[PDB]
Amino acid sequence: TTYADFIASGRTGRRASIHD
Amino acid sequence: SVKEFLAKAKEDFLKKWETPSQNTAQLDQFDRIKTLGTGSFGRVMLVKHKESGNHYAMKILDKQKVVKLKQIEHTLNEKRILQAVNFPFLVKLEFSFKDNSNLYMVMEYVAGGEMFSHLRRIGRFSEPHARFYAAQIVLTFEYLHSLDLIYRDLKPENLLIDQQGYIQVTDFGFAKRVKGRTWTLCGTPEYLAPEIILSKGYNKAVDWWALGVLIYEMAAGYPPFFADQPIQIYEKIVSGKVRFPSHFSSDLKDLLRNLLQVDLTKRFGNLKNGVNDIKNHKWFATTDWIAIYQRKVEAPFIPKFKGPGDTSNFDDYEEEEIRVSINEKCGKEFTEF
Ligand SMILES: Nc1ncnc2c1ncn2[C@@H]1O[C@H](COP(=O)(O)OP(=O)(O)NP(=O)(O)O)[C@@H](O)[C@H]1O
Ligand SMILES: [Ca+2]
Ligand SMILES: [Ca+2]
Repeated sequence: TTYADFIASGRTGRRASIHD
Repeated sequence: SVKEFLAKAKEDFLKKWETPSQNTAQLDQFDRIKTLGTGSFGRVMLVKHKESGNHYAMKILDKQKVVKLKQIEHTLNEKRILQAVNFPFLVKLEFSFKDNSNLYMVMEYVAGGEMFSHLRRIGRFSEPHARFYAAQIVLTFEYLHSLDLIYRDLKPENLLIDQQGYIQVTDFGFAKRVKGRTWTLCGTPEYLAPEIILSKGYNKAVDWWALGVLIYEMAAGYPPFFADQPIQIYEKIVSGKVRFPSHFSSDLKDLLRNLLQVDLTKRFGNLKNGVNDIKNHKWFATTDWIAIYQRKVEAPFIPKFKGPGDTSNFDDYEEEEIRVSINEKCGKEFTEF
């Protein structure tokens, strides 16, 4: 499932902002 | 009415924008208790103000690091804007000041923790629950955009839940005052509008895109565009193809197709009716916008609070002692702070 794939992924924790 | 409200709000903002407050407190007025969050230039700590005993969130930034990373403008923007705005769902800056080494921004402590933790904990929010928070963001961007402000970092990690279950928007690090187009590549990969990624130059509409991402994430439990790496994410974003969970209502899907719209002549928030396109959408039909603004609606979730200074709604971070040099650093760069 989409959820299972998200939850197994590397970006489920707090996400950092990015800039230039 | 809203017209009237917005024009007075703009007078109020412009006064403070034109003559920002400076140096209203000093470091030794506060006892530092615990880190609530960190970042590139420093950290955010729970602190207690000695003379009042009130708790605050103190954002601490290393001046030298800010200059090195070329983030002076963004940092000056953050403080200058945060000190001039006033709106029920924006966190309040209570004090600001600087010392030889650091910049300090002291805000009202919002104890409910990040929307992020509650969202991942519960998995996903019901549409009424998601809709209650989304309305807050809609009103907030209507306010901000009317002052020529773009927020540019909408995400659950930057939204705090207060003691009444209402949203407090924090982190004005990429907030900017601008009429027309701007070009900085900034935000959070999952939430970037296609026009940011394609380096076309962009405007306030990117905030409305980000809202669609946020409503999706709240309602689905996962973002509309995800992958293991940023690059992959940008591919899906520019692809623009979105799929919706089976449980999304027809109204929700229709609203999101209008927000997550690659075509700026068609994205909601960006048309002739402006925000009203959003406020009058079917998905928001049960929403009492005034009551929301007034905070008279019962919140779906009320954080547990084990008294003042409680940080159980925050993750733990490793601590480190705050250094202040006996040498002034970067004085000229931060004169206006
Ligand atoms: N007013 C506040 N009340 C309670 N907690 C807060 C407050 N402001 C910030 N925090 C916490 O501190 C974290 C970092 O604050 P933030 O303003 O986002 O700093 P940052 O240096 O820009 N780090 P980053 O997340 O990479 O942008 C937030 O996500 C919250 O968990
Ligand atoms: Ca942040
Ligand atoms: Ca930030």
